[PDB]
Amino acid sequence: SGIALSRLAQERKAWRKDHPFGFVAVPTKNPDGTMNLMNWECAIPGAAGTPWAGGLFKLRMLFKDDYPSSPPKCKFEPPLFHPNVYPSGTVCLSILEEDKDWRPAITIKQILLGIQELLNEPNIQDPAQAEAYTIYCQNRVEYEKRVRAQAKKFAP
Ligand SMILES: CCOC(=O)CCc1ccc(-c2ccccc2O)c(O)c1
Repeated sequence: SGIALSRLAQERKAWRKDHPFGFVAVPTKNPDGTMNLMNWECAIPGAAGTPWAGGLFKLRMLFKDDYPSSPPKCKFEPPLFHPNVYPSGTVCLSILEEDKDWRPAITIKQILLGIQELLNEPNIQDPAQAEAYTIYCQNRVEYEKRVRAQAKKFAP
């Protein structure tokens, strides 16, 4: 898709000039070794001073041929403990749904900062996984304990 590929080249240029420290976003390769702009491997650092601190959380960003009409699918690989991340790893966030708050102008940097913000501030209104949501509601201390253990597990 020429439209998607043109926009994704624009995103790649912008990202290299200006990206938040400690974040990673890199296109993958096709089986012939050429660049695949439709599939990016990314990493989000936990914010300092939070239970997420010290972790580097890997996620894949998958673009459909009609991007930027549609948002990319964002999937933590491996899946994470968080009330708004599905057991599959897929992130549940309003800016990542075409019918909700997605706008074609939204950039990869804005998506990744949006997901980082979500990590430290769950949305109790759209629970995506039972366990993390239930613990968040029932025992915030236990929740943060689980988050810190996870951050340690994913230290780079
Ligand atoms: C992407 C090149 O590797 C680095 O920049 C180190 C940080 C990193 C960033 C992303 C990934 C990753 C993310 C999603 C899916 C598979 C991966 O390997 C990973 O394994 C490692």
